[PDB]
Amino acid sequence: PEMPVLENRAAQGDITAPGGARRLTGDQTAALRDSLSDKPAKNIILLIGDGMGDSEITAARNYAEGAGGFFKGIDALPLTGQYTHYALNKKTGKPDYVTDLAASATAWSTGVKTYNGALGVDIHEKDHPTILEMAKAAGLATGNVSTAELQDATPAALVAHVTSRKCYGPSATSEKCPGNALEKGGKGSITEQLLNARADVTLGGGAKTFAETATAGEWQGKTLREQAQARGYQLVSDAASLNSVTEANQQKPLLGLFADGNMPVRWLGPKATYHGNIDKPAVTCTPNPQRNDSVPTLAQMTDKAIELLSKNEKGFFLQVEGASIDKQDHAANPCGQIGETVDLDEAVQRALEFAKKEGNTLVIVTADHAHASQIVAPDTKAPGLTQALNTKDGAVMVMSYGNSEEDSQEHTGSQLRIAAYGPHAANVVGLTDQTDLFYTMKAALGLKH
Amino acid sequence: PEMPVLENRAAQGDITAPGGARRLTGDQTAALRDSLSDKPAKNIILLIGDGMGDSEITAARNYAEGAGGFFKGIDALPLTGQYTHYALNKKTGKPDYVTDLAASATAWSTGVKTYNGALGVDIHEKDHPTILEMAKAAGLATGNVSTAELQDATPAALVAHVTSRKCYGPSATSEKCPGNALEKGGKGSITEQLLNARADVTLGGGAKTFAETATAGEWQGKTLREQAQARGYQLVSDAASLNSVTEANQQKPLLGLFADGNMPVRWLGPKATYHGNIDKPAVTCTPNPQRNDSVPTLAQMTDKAIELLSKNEKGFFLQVEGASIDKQDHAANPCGQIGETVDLDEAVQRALEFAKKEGNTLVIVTADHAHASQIVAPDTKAPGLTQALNTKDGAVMVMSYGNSEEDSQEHTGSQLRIAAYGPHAANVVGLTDQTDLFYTMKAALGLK
Amino acid sequence: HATPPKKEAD
Repeated sequence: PEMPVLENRAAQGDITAPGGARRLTGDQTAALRDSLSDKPAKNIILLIGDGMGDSEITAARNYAEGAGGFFKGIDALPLTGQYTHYALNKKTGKPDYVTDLAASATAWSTGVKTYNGALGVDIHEKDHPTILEMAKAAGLATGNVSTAELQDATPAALVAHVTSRKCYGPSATSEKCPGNALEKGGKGSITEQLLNARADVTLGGGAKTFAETATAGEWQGKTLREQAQARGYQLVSDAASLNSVTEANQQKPLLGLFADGNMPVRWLGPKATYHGNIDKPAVTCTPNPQRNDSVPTLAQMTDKAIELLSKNEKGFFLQVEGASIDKQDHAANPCGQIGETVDLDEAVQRALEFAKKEGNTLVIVTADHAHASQIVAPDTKAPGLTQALNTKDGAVMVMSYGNSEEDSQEHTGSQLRIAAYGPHAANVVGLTDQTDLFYTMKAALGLKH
Repeated sequence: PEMPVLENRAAQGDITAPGGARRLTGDQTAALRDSLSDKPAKNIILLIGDGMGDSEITAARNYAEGAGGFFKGIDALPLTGQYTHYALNKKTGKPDYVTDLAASATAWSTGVKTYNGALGVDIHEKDHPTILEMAKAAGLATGNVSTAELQDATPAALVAHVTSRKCYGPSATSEKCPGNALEKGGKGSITEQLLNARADVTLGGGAKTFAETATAGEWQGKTLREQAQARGYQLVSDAASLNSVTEANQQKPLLGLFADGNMPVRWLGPKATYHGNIDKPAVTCTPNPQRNDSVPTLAQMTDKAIELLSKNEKGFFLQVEGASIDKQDHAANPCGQIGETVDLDEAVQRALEFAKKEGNTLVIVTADHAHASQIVAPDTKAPGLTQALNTKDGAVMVMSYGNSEEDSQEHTGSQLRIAAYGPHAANVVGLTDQTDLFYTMKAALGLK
Repeated sequence: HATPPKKEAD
């Protein structure tokens, strides 16, 4: 009884004919039962993709795979459900309906709600252990991967506790997170804490901050990058360097800094503009020249991370975030957005191809918090920022953003999609809360409070 | 053994404390197994909630139940999934990634994609049988319930085949669906075909078109209301008339027309405006006084339909649609939008309560498309109509629709939520296509 | 073809 991954859920035939748009070929009751198991999970790979949301996934599928297409990774997970992600108003303790990335990231990495901007702490600014720190204490190997800056919310919540997500390094931390500032008896800036966390594998962008020098501590005067080398980390900065790595562990932990800020986006296209669906011409994305074989893809980093963490016989925890997007140059950029979903699907495939043959790995895919992207009718009415796109079907698809150019896309409070595979996958089905994911991973891995 | 339906998934404790906001009190594997059965389905109840996508459900939960609240109906189904609803370009046969109600409704009711506007026909304007006609051809009882006009796309797709959803009655069919017009040899307008379909139970709004007279045929010259009467229908106009009905079958089919147009909305409230969230006071929704005891509610019509249709040993198929909303008076109306989701939740509860104790019923709850309305931060900076609302949590929630007032809310093409309970409910889990729903229902009931 | 249409009119 091996747990199946959906082999092919694309339209089975001629979509203009009866049943041609069907994605199923028969009853699924058997498929589902075989997808359920409460046996303990040896490892967990949590894939987080900004825009792994229902609207972004449909747009990307329509674009790269066609309406009747099928993401061999993203659409392949058998168990799906929805999860709420509201935050708490620091003052009143009451709910704040639209959460930012940090409150959201704190929720699944620690199991506790918090205020927006807060990273690894609650509304009382009190630290709470993250999922990675806990796997650490149980002897499991840990991996933290993102195509964004490693200091950014997502990868940061697993290893940092600060009263504000902006507290990247010393300076910023000293002026915006006084209490966390090292020179003040705090645990330090996000990068400093990231370095104290010492995960076995950390791959991402944001080399900029590591160029900062500490203001206090036994590593005062030297760059965080230097501090990293002094503390035993394996410093890698490109595809070749990373491929040369043979081991990653506490004695020789790996730290891959591949970009100054966010890693390079897969596809280029113009920003969406007002009335761009009629005003401008249908767009077809183009390969981003800044993306070469010297820069590892979200997929390769995932692949290499699994290889290195899979050595630990106890098992490992791994988190992969596809968010090479920025703000606003990438921005209200359809192509940058879709290419990311595409990068994501590859990384998810690697994750699934691996968990399929190991049989004790829980793969969980989810989508950040909610955004304003939408697929709209290709006639006059847009509005907001829109753009017509040429799809794989040889038909144009229109998309609108609804935030303002000279303004970054807004966040929404709409519940989001989550899917899983492997032991305990069931726990994401139906309606759950973002904080439930924490208790789900903690329980699946058998981690103790 | 028995298939359960989530009893309570509200934030379990103090949302300020670790694990306080959890909705799960323990592992769910066992629960999911218990939810999976390939046993035959005697009945099916399909609840459709207009534009009720994830954003809509979340907003209504935040407002009426609190962010950590729980819909004992809508959030109560164990099996969940996401389905695609794209239409086809009529000329090319290529996808047209924003469907309309007509094409969407045609997809789940017949299993074939088609063009926006089409009802019960493919892109070649060729007819295709509906899950409802098939159910009748197998001796199952049939029910078509909706709080909208019975001529609107959703309920019509089950009993009519026209080249345009606009073709409500004779007048409109004569000009927009000439090949369908009765006087041209066609099968007639949507209302005329509804009277031919002859479902055992048909309840809703849309009595206006029934004032029209047929231009040809056996009942030429008399109102469509008079026709229904002459053909043995039990015409009912209000709650009192509906309740007095003891049976509904092919000899005495039930037709309930409860409003000229759509049925009354549940809640009232001012509409969203430019800078409403800061320039207008925070809103608290008020009950629609027009909600008489004499006008059945979505939930009561569901109950009555179940009572009447359950008396058939072979089984039954029933479709319930909660979309009393209109265009644009109700419109960009959060208050009216929210109360609509509560209406559906009540209907879904009745359906689940019935299905649980009967044990052979497949209840499917879904929407037709998502609305671009969204829950945004109190300090939104984005362009559009907004309104602040006082939720059950004692906190405010802001809403914004990306449409032009003096313009109705647009569709989107985002795949959307579908949930199921009971035999064959598994077939809605994961990614599926809207047409798969036709096949899932067809297989569950075993129709040929 | 209504949702809402253009034309469907006069």
